[PDB]
Amino acid sequence: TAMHRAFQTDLYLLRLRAARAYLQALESSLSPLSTTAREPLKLHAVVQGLGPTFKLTLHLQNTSTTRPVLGLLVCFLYNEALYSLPRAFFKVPLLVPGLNYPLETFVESLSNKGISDIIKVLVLREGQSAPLLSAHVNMPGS
Amino acid sequence: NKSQGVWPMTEREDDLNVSVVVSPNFDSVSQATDVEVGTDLVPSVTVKVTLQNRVILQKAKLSVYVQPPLELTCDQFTFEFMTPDLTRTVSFSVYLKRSYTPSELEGNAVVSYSRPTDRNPDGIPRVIQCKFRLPLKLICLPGQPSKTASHKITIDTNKSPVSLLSLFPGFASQSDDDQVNVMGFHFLGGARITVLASKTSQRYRIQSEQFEDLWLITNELILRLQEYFEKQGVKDFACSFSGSIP
Repeated sequence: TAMHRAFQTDLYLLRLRAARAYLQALESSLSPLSTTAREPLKLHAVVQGLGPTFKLTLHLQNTSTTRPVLGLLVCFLYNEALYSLPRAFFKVPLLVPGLNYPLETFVESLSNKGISDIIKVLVLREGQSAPLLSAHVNMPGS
Repeated sequence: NKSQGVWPMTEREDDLNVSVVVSPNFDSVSQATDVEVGTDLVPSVTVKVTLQNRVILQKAKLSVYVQPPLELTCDQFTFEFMTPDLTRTVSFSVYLKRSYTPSELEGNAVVSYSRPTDRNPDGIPRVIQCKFRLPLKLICLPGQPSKTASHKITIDTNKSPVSLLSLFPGFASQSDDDQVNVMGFHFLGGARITVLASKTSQRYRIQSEQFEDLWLITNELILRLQEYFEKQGVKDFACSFSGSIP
């Protein structure tokens, strides 16, 4: 009978500790999932991305059946380390419902460090709230 | 501890989680960025941006992009500190490399601030985009036009007669032009493109030696039309024909 009341009051802090850390990232929109504009965002470091040069792919794909989302913007703010990434701000093509899109860049690191990027996608002009910003953690290159 | 007061936290935090709670705050104005161009000349055109404020911000950074025939001498900048409602600015100049043709003519500049709302200790990120016009007198050495026959497209207007010499400062034939019906429009690095239909043609067509170069000029001819007519009050927006022959 002591074990039952020990579980609830430890679980009651658990619901609070989760939701206080859930809303800490949902308002910052760190999650790679969305509901209004309905695509997810997966991203990866590719095999050819090794050494001073480094290549970063990015995967967009709509989850509608008939609603092509139209002309969004991808930009990645990042703490300035010694790499360049010469384009840094694309205009994304028209996402058809069903196909996945590879989007590739070229990190050019000069020396050996490691620091995480944050890649955002925005709606066209009005909402700067930045859905689907994915805090990509980088690999330490040489 | 405080088993009723801590219960007020989870009974309140479950409201925003049940809702969407994405951008619940009024994010109407927290920045303002405007770019203005002076009346300078060939390749190096000086240009000026601005920044406004309403809240103290941090982690701010401003970048600016063009099409790769154009390039910028002074690349992207920083703006370190913010006080409530101050302004700062940075000037720079656009360099021109010896390519042939830029795709579009206007670039855009983008800023990246980070407001620190109390849900996070650091700043949640935001991005504000502005755009800016660019003139065409930096790609400018208008020679004598050549009345020849090549690829053609036809436009027309509502009010037909418009003197081309009045549409801008006189680009071709800085010497004594004895003709108003000159259509001298050599605007690239090593090309030859004229316009047509000064007086006797109500249809306003244009010829081009190569079919690459009409995109930079006809929209410019569309805008310089609309830059003329608001001082007259006609509001004409009509014509084209035969998109199949291109």
